[PDB]
Amino acid sequence: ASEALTMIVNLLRSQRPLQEPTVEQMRAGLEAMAQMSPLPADVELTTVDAGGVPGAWVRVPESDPDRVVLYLHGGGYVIGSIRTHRDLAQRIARAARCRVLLIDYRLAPEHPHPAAVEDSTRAYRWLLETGSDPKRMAIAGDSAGGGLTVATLVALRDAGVPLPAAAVCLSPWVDLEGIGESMTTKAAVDPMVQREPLLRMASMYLAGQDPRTPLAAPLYADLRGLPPLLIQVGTAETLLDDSVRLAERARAAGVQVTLEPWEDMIHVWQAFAAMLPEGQQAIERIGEFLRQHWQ
Repeated sequence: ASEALTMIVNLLRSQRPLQEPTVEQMRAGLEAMAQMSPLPADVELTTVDAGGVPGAWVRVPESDPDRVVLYLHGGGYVIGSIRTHRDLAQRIARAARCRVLLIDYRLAPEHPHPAAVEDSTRAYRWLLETGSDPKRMAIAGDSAGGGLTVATLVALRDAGVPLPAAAVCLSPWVDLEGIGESMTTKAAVDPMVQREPLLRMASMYLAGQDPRTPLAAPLYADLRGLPPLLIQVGTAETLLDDSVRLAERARAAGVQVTLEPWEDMIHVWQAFAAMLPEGQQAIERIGEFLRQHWQ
């Protein structure tokens, strides 16, 4: 990997964003980190009420206005915001030449599961109601947002809602128990995600519900009929086996899956695309994948 990876690893080993002592310190910590990657002047941000869920349209000069990614941010279902993920949203908008709807879905512990999935499905139905066409849509998300992407597709399918052209999962979190082999074997090389913080956030999200609740932990969901899925994951991730197990389950359910393991990459390395070449390379791949499925 690029020497830039060492700089990102050094930042994450010091900032330890998922290890802050309170939820508000975790939220403020991630907002502080996001303020480092500042928004290009050509990004247009429009706040919107997306059918009862706060959102922001993210548009760049070459955004095809009829193509839309519903973007579901990461942060363990507990942290993250429009502010933390607007840079990743504009980079995807730029690579996919589309608009991105970034939603402020309800967060735990204040709003436990299934609030996040109610909000993501509501935003998708709102896009249809306001004239977006599924054949020009996609759902994408990182980490918890990658799990929420799969859960959103399952919930939409089960409600007879037409599914989008494709979906994208960046280092998805789909096993809320952390029982993947990589949760042990990659613990030493993962500078961001470990089992204890994972379980802390799963507890807040589940509020005593079965950790194998299918819309909370889509490793246990029925994935039949989902649209083509790109899963990007780093091999230096405790969550590597979340992506491997999701790919296995989705392919067993007849889903078109592209599993892309990026050698030595860390959790949601795409977020560091300003400084990390593999981050921008991976976002270009997201854009290529989406444009291919919108052809």
